[PDB]
Amino acid sequence: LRPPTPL
Amino acid sequence: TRLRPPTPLSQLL
Amino acid sequence: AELMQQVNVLKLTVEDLEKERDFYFGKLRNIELICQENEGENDPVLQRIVDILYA
Amino acid sequence: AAELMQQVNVLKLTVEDLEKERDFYFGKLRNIELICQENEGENDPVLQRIVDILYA
Repeated sequence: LRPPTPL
Repeated sequence: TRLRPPTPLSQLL
Repeated sequence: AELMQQVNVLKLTVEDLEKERDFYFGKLRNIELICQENEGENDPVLQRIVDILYA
Repeated sequence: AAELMQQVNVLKLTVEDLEKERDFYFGKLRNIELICQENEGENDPVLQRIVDILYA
């Protein structure tokens, strides 16, 4: 799964 | 479809 | 003085977050379609997945 | 300019909201992935097809 890019 | 549709970008701004 | 930099920076962040959000949602929609095709199967694992989609 | 400041604050709210939505949909995907991993042994090919979508 492509992890959400951290803010 | 019973998925929660994403709120449109026209809205929230 | 006052800076317009913030607006343009935030706008980029908004478009990038929108992309990610639409990317994940699309997959969910794809999965919903696969489950709808296998409604007659009465598969307990699929049922669990279906509940997560609509939670 | 107050208009610009309002626009900034509005965008901030929007960023928070999109982030929430993004994590909300991703969370579902993650939980689905875990369920598929638990059932790797069983011959239920639809789960592999669900898995292929997750990694697409």
